[PDB]
Parts: sequence; C-alpha cells; structure tokens
Amino acid sequence: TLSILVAHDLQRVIGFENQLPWHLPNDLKHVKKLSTGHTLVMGRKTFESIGKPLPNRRNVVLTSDTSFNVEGVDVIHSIEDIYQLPGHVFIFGGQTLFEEMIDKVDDMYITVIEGKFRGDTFFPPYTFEDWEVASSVEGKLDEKNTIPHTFLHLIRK
Ligand SMILES: NC(=O)C1=CN([C@@H]2O[C@H](COP(=O)(O)OP(=O)(O)OC[C@H]3O[C@@H](n4cnc5c(N)ncnc54)[C@H](OP(=O)(O)O)[C@@H]3O)[C@@H](O)[C@H]2O)C=CC1
Ligand SMILES: COc1cc(Cc2cnc(N)nc2N)cc(OC)c1OC
Repeated sequence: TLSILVAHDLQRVIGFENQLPWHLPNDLKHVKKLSTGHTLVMGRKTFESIGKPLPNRRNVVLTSDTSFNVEGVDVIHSIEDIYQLPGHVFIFGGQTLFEEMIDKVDDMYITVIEGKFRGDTFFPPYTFEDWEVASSVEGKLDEKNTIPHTFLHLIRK
C-alpha cells in the first residue's frame, strides 16, 4: 500500500530553507508511530535536511546523483522504482515527490498545522471531492506543543 505522509499549514506550506517551519514534537511522534517498521521514499533535499537515515525502517532516497551511496540508505533514480518496493511505503517528501505522487497514492496521512507560516515549499492543492476523511483527530496541545494541529487520514474515493 502506497501512502503520503506530510505536515502542511493552512496555506499548504511544508518547508522553509530546507527545514520544517514549525517546532512540533507531537507531529514527529506521529510520524515515528506511523512509519516505524515500514519504508520511506524521500527526495534528496529532504534526506540531507534530516541528515541521517531514520531508524527502524527502510530509507529510500530518490536522486539523479549516481555517486549517492549512503550508509543505511537505498537509492533509486526513477519514480518508476517506487513501485517495486515491498510492503507499506510512505512518500515522505518534500515538494517535488508530493507533486509527482499525489495522483498515484492510496491514501494520505496529513497533519494540518493550523497556522500561517512563511514557506518556500508547498503541498499540492487537493479537494475533498476526491478524498474521503477516514479520520480526523485534533492534536493535544501543551507548552512544548503549542500550535493547533489535526491529524487527517484521507482515502482516495
Ligand atoms: N512538512 C512536511 O511534511 C515535509 C516537509 N519537507 C520539506 O520540504 C522541503 C524540500 O522539498 P523539495 O525542495 O521539493 O525537495 P525534495 O526533498 O523533494 O528533493 C528534491 C530532490 O529530489 C530528487 N528527485 C525528485 N524527483 C526526482 C526524480 N524524478 N528523479 C530523480 N531525482 C528526483 C532530486 O535530487 P537531485 O537534485 O539530487 O537529483 C531533487 O532535487 C524542505 O524544506 C523540507 O523541510 C519535506 C518533507 C516533509
Ligand atoms: C522525522 O523528522 C523529519 C521528518 C520530516 C518529514 C515529515 C514530517 N512530518 C510529517 N507529518 N510528515 C513528514 N513526511 C521532515 C523533516 O525535515 C525536513 C524532519 O526533520 C525534522
């Protein structure tokens, strides 16, 4: 099963200067919970931002770079390769993978971050005409998690 995993704000911002625009530990716990034991496919800039492969899942990086051979990362050089990956595969970002994949995935796990951040990278527009809300769960706030957010799971109609 092929899924998107993304956090985006009220205007679909995902990213600023190759980093997440917000500090939201609870989103990152959500990401850990969902993707542990599965596979992640991310483009090269997302990989560099994170800087290491994430533990306890297959990390797959998409890059035209044929010298890319990183310890604990599988490399693919085409979108077409994503389909040969076994198991539950999460399209992990960033902008350019989302744009390529949004029409192809079974479902999306979206954290809607309920604020308006400066961004330089966006998730593509989508409509609920196309996507059934399987679930919608308000994120709990505390002093360390102070931005309202909602976890959506959307299934393509
Ligand atoms: N909020 C969220 O949920 C998430 C946010 N982000 C954010 O997104 C931003 C980065 O996004 P973006 O700039 O689009 O970059 P990406 O992370 O998507 O990666 C860009 C690169 O991916 C590689 N790539 C993508 N498509 C292909 C292809 N078909 N063939 C070969 N290589 C390909 C290329 O690498 P090369 O040039 O090396 O060939 C390309 O330059 C960051 O700010 C980051 O913080 C990222 C993930 C999630
Ligand atoms: C695990 O830490 C990171 C995760 C992500 C991707 C990501 C983050 N949040 C959500 N909801 N979905 C995603 N695909 C992107 C990151 O930086 C660009 C990360 O470093 C902080």
